[PDB]
Order: sequence, then structure tokens, then C-alpha cells
Amino acid sequence: LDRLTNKFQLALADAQSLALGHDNQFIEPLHLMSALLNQEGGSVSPLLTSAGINAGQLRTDINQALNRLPQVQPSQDLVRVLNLCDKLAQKRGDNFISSELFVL
Amino acid sequence: EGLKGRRVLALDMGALVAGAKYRGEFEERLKGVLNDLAKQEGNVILFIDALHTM
Amino acid sequence: EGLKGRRVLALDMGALVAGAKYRGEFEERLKGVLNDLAKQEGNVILFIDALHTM
Repeated sequence: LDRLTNKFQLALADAQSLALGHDNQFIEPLHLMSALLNQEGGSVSPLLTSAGINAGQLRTDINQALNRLPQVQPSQDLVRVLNLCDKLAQKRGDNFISSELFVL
Repeated sequence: EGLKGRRVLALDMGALVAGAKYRGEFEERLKGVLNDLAKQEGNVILFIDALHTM
Repeated sequence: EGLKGRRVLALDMGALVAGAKYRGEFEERLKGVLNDLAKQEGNVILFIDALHTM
């Protein structure tokens, strides 16, 4: 949706490619987190680092979780999480929905 | 002489395609049996019936 | 005298398959080979054992 920032949309497109590349049936929040942590210039890794969270170890654990997904297109889980991003953006008065909100 | 002491383990299709679902799990069972033949140190004639299948 | 002093490094695709589990890490390590043979800038003559792989 046009509600997302360009960077967020770009990660979502990447999330779809990750899902496809893994032969997964749906795009899960895991695919999107992986894409966001893998985006150069993205705010998610630094956000996490600023809070003391090891972004690199997180990337590894997310990829491991992705590797566990069944192999055989947003899942409802993802729709649900994105809906929350929308509400968090509204509360904050953000013009568009940014990547950082997905973490929360 | 030269062939004494050796086994013949048939490389068998159907049992290698067993309960190893995703990608790499097939490579896990085949990598396990081929590292096993790599560490038997000269004990198995590998056998490929219907050579065009594998 | 033309081909002396040259430090000739050979690619091993059979080594390049190592360390690829999730779908897309062989070409990770292959374009990393494009990274370091990109910075090497002429020092390395390549030999491709079985050119028609490339």
C-alpha cells in the first residue's frame, strides 16, 4: 500500500523474493524482518543496535527461523502486524508508515 | 586380488527420497552416506542399477 | 620473460559450493570472488578447469 515509506515497500518486495527463493507459501513477518535487517541504509539494524540488541545475531536467528518454514502472498500474520504498524503510525502522527515501527 | 574385503552397497532410489522433506535434507542423507563411504577407507563397491536415474 | 613474475590464482567452483545452505549463497561467494578479483586488478591470470562450465 501507498501508506508505507518507499524503503518499507522496498523491503516488502525483497521479503517476497526471500519467500519465493525459499519456496515458502506465504510472506511471513520473518521474511520482512530479514529484508529490513538486510537493507543498506535501513533504520532497523541501527535502531536495534541503539537499544543494545545484537543485530547480526538477530539476522542469523531470523534466517534460521526462515529456514524452518515449510517449503512447497502475505500471510494473515503479516497483514495483522502491518495493521498495527498503521495504528502506531497514526498515534504518532506519522505521514507514512516507516520501517522502524515494524519492530515495535 | 584387490577386491578382497569389500562390500556392495546398492545406491538405492526410493529410500534416499524418504522422510527428508526440504532441500538439503536429501543432501544430508546423501552427504551422510557419502562421507560414510569416504571414511570406510576402501570397503564398498558403490552400485548404480539403472544408471540414467540418479 | 612475458609470463614470469605473474601470480596466477585458479578459481575452484568445487570450493565455491562450500558454505551454501539457504537458497543463494553460492553466488554470494561467487560475487565475493568478483569482489577480491575485482580489487586484485590484473595480478591474477585465471584458469577455468572445464571452461564450458562458465
